[PDB]
Amino acid sequence: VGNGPTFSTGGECMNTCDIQNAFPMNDRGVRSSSPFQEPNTAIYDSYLAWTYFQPMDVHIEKLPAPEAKYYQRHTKKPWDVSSTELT
Amino acid sequence: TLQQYRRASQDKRLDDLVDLLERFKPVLAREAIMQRLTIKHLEGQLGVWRYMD
Amino acid sequence: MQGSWSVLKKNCSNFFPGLLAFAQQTQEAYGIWLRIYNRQQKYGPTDFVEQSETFSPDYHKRFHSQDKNMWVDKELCTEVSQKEVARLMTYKLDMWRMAHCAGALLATGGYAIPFGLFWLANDTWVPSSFNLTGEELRAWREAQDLYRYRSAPSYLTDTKWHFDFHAYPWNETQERAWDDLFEKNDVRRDPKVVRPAAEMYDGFIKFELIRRKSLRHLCRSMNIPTFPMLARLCNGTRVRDYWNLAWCEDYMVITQRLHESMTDEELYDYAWRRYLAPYDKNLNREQLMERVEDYFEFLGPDFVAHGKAPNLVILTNYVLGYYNDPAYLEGDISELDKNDYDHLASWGKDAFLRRLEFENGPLRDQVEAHTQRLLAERAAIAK
Amino acid sequence: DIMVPSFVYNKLPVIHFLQEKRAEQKLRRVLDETYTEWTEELDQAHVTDAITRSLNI
Amino acid sequence: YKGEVPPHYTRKSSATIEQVEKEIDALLGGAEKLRKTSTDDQPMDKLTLMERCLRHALWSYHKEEGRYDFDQIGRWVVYTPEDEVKLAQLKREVEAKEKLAALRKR
Ligand SMILES: CCCCCCCCCCCCCCCCCC(=O)OC[C@H](COP(=O)([O-])OCC(O)COP(=O)([O-])OC[C@@H](COC(=O)CCCCCCCCCCCCCCCCC)OC(=O)CCCCCCCCCCCCCCCCC)OC(=O)CCCCCCCCCCCCCCCCC
Ligand SMILES: CCCCCCCCCCCCCCCCCC(=O)OC[C@H](COP(=O)([O-])OCC(O)COP(=O)([O-])OC[C@@H](COC(=O)CCCCCCCCCCCCCCCCC)OC(=O)CCCCCCCCCCCCCCCCC)OC(=O)CCCCCCCCCCCCCCCCC
Ligand SMILES: CCCCCCCCCCCCCCCCCC(=O)OC[C@H](COP(=O)([O-])OCC(O)COP(=O)([O-])OC[C@@H](COC(=O)CCCCCCCCCCCCCCCCC)OC(=O)CCCCCCCCCCCCCCCCC)OC(=O)CCCCCCCCCCCCCCCCC
Ligand SMILES: CCCCCCCCCCCCCCCCCC(=O)OC[C@H](COP(=O)([O-])OCC(O)COP(=O)([O-])OC[C@@H](COC(=O)CCCCCCCCCCCCCCCCC)OC(=O)CCCCCCCCCCCCCCCCC)OC(=O)CCCCCCCCCCCCCCCCC
Ligand SMILES: CCCCCCCCCCCCCCCCCC(=O)OC[C@H](COP(=O)([O-])OCC(O)COP(=O)([O-])OC[C@@H](COC(=O)CCCCCCCCCCCCCCCCC)OC(=O)CCCCCCCCCCCCCCCCC)OC(=O)CCCCCCCCCCCCCCCCC
Ligand SMILES: CCCCCCCCCCCCO[C@@H]1O[C@H](CO)[C@@H](O[C@H]2O[C@H](CO)[C@@H](O)[C@H](O)[C@H]2O)[C@H](O)[C@H]1O
Repeated sequence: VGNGPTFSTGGECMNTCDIQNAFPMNDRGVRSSSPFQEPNTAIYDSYLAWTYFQPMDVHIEKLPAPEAKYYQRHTKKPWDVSSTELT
Repeated sequence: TLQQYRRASQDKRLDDLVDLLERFKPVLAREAIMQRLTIKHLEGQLGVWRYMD
Repeated sequence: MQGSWSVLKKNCSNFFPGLLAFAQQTQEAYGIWLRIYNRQQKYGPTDFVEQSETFSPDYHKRFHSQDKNMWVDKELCTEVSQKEVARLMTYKLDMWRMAHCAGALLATGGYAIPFGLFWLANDTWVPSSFNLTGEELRAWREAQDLYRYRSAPSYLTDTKWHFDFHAYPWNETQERAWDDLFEKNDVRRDPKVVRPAAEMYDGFIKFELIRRKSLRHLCRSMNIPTFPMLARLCNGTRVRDYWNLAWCEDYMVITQRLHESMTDEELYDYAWRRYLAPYDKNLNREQLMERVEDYFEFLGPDFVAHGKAPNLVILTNYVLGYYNDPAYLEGDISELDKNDYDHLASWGKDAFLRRLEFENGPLRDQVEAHTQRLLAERAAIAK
Repeated sequence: DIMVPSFVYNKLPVIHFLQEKRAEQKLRRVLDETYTEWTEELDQAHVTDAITRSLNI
Repeated sequence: YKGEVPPHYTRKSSATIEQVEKEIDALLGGAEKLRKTSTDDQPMDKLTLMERCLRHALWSYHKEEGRYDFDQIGRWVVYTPEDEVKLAQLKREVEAKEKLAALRKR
């Protein structure tokens, strides 16, 4: 698996944060570091506890590609700049 | 005679069913998009800019 | 909309004819407003004529009260027609922008000329009279709609976020109304479901307590110039006057069912002045009629019965919700097959990353078991 | 460059969760409004009885 | 007994019942792998809810039209014991008519 980063956490433990409910909980009882579902989320205990997620090779049943009509929204405006372009 | 009586219900019901199908399709599209985003997230190749876009 | 040379040439060519037309419209609108003001002063309620004071409960700052300082003249049709009211409203907008420009010119002498060049290069703040043909008018309307799109979402988000962060609805119906109020224009909102939000927000905030920033956003969304904004009771007065005229015209139309007999272009303009029908949507008569009927239903029977409209803040949010287009999404789904962090592949994994992968990877259970067993053995040996 | 981006990033999860819940609520409301309309039609036995009476039987 | 023929209605869109059924089958066929069964008392999924709504509408339309296929009607429309009663009543009626026609012919 790659060395790429993931959704940022800010060095916070999601099992005790004020918005913990927004983070899904897996079978082991460890809330995810991101809105996505994570099976191998863990918690490390330094002076402060922090959540971590290790990327891994996992296969997920991929729903077939829909049509562009049902997910594309051509409401773009001259002032609008996408996050990728901004980055 | 019965067919004539049970007609407006039928046409309106058919139109409502078509509208319901068109309403459900975008939900499945969003679900597929989220599936792909999660797939890339688990691989550690997802940027927050892509997710927001 | 951004400025352009073509629009600059258009406005420069039509500058003097536009000024002459504006002067003629000024005379006509002065006559209409004289009639309306005389009628208001003669038949208006005592509180409305005397300008009753309504102070806030926290800082005791006066502001217009929707119930007292706003009055619907049910019998205005005798003296003034609907078309005259619409003309007066359009002239009010144009006169506001022209007055701001003239004030700038007077203040800065001859140094406003380059700023005037910037002004004429864009149709956002030029009067409607500067357009002498259909295409020019269409472009001007497009610019106004673009400004409305640019401004309205901020106002809606301000209102929704403040309410949701500092309060919650009382009952389920209020919850549904609040949630459905701020839906995107791509879906149709039922006014009956949405109406209770008016009472809820009246419980939260009335038009007399509207904050200055929210007022600025609203005035931006109504194509009302905001610089110099000054105190909140000036643009607030402008908004009150505009919506009072709109309510009078709406009562006239509802009572006389003028919209059914109203032609397509006039109906589109009537909806547009209510911020219901953007021109870029290319709406047909059916959609315009549906939106107008929804607006009338939202006003509610009490509007006809007593001339009392729902909370003005919620009404503005509801009408401007038609300019809250769905968030744009461009690009084929296949783009999701790419990777974002390929440039890091050359760096590989360091010792800490390798340790994390080993501990939290597929072998995590084995490592955890081994570590726990070793720790237990060491603890037992220590004891 | 630094502050507003960080706070937007902090906002993202809660907003995503709330919007998912809202979509689920919409689907639930769509489902809850579905009722099967069982209609009742005049029994043909009465029609047969009327036919017999018309025959003068 | 019924009254007046109901006022005429104009369709907003043109589409056949067969085309709608085919579109529904195509939509539900792509999610078969993703679709997961569960206990009746357990919460339902988005796919299950969509399937139930679509099939309920389709089979209500079919039963109103005259295509009395009890096997699927009892599945995609029965959610109240009332509906089971209605299915049983309709099942007896169809069989009774078939037998009556056969003997009246014989
Ligand atoms: C280059 C140019 C430079 C210019 C410099 C000059 C200053 C700037 C000029 C103007 C700039 C434009 C914007 C101005 C602000 C606009 C505010 C606004 O939106 O108002 C809307 C508002 C309209 O809304 P509305 O609904 O119609 O009515 C308001 C509601 O009542 C509202 O209802 P409410 O519920 O809010 O009611 C409360 C309301 C009630 O008030 C009002 O709204 C009523 C109107 C104001 C009344 C003010 C006078 C009060 C009585 C004064 C008595 C003095 C007696 C002294 C006797 C001395 C004897 C020796 O507010 C108050 O209570 C405030 C009262 C004022 C308190 C003043 C405290 C000062 C403390 C001083 C500390 C010490 C200073 C240093 C030491 C000095 C001594 C050594 O406008 C007004 O009411 C009046 C606006 C007037 C604008 C200012 C005009 C400027 C004229 C300048 C002439 C001189 C030029 C010199 C040039 C020099 C060379 C360059
Ligand atoms: C030469 C000296 C210069 C001194 C320095 C000046 C520096 C520049 C400052 C600005 C000056 C004014 C600029 C022209 C504005 C146009 C006239 C006007 O008021 O338009 C109506 C309009 C009124 O707005 P509104 O919100 O609808 O009014 C609400 C009221 O309830 C409305 O009441 P309503 O609901 O009952 O409706 C009434 C409406 C009903 O009528 C209609 O609907 C018919 C239309 C009437 C208005 C037509 C306006 C047309 C504007 C465009 C003109 C053409 C421009 C062409 C440009 C290109 C040229 C090549 O009729 C009115 O609009 C009447 C308004 C009241 C009269 C205000 C004028 C007072 C000053 C003039 C008399 C001065 C006497 C001096 C005596 C000296 C003794 C020693 O004006 C505005 O849009 C407001 C001005 C916006 C810019 C504000 C900038 C800050 C000002 C701060 C001033 C502070 C004091 C001064 C010291 C400053 C130190 C920093
Ligand atoms: C003939 C004509 C007919 C007759 C006349 C009629 C009357 C005409 C006048 C009235 C017109 C009114 C309407 C105007 C609309 C257009 C306004 C405008 O400008 O729009 C932006 C306009 C573009 O508008 P747009 O593209 O249409 O987009 C409009 C959108 O809707 C975007 O809209 P937005 O809303 O987003 O944009 C708004 C934006 C507007 O602002 C901007 O967009 C910024 C514009 C400047 C950007 C500059 C960027 C580039 C910088 C370059 C630096 C130098 C580079 C190196 C040069 C090397 C040269 C060798 O922000 C603001 O509104 C901020 C307002 C700030 C107010 C400031 C108030 C200060 C008060 C002070 C405190 C006082 C407190 C009280 C104290 C009391 C004490 C007693 O900007 C430009 O075109 C940029 C021009 C840049 C020029 C070159 C750089 C500067 C050159 C300076 C030369 C100096 C020479 C002398 C030097 C001497 C040295 C000794
Ligand atoms: C990385 C570095 C980059 C470079 C950085 C450069 C360094 C910057 C460092 C400092 C920056 C911050 C400074 C802040 C200062 C404090 C500001 C403050 O306290 O404001 C409170 C407060 C905030 O304003 P606001 O109304 O609440 O909302 C402001 C928003 O921006 C309104 O936004 P909105 O969205 O609500 O409305 C948007 C739209 C809405 O649309 C409209 O409103 C329609 C169009 C309106 C047109 C204007 C109407 C004006 C009517 C008359 C105003 C009263 C005049 C008073 C008498 C004259 C006094 C001079 O309005 C506009 O588009 C406004 C366009 C204005 C364009 C001009 C902007 C300045 C560009 C530079 C030009 C001057 C360069 C001079 C130096 C160089 C000389 C060689 O200010 C006011 O109440 C405004 C009073 C304005 C009085 C006139 C200006 C006085 C200042 C001196 C002028 C000197 C002129 C010299 C001419 C040339 C001589 C050679
Ligand atoms: C490049 C740099 C060049 C050099 C620059 C030099 C800079 C000097 C630094 C010192 C300046 C300090 C003052 C800053 C003013 C801006 C403050 C501000 O924006 O606050 C935002 C503040 C925050 O509001 P928010 O948080 O959104 O909402 C809170 C509330 O909901 C809001 O709700 P609300 O609006 O209902 O409540 C507010 C309202 C509520 O009340 C009302 O509505 C009633 C209005 C009553 C008006 C009473 C006027 C009385 C005048 C008497 C005159 C008698 C005649 C005398 C004739 C002979 C002598 C001349 O009351 C007022 O705000 C009005 C108060 C009285 C205004 C007096 C006129 C301005 C004086 C400015 C100079 C002060 C001394 C400076 C030196 C010392 C500095 C430490 O909003 C306001 O205050 C809005 C109104 C702003 C009006 C002032 C600005 C007008 C434009 C100025 C035009 C002249 C430009 C000259 C340029 C010179 C360039 C060199
Ligand atoms: C530089 C200043 C620029 C100012 C620009 C704006 C000017 C506006 C002028 C408006 C004039 C209206 O004219 C005025 O109307 C009012 C209201 O109908 C009349 O008012 C009359 O009827 C009312 C209502 O029954 C009575 O309360 C009042 O006692 C009586 O006089 C005045 O007799 C008339 O003179």
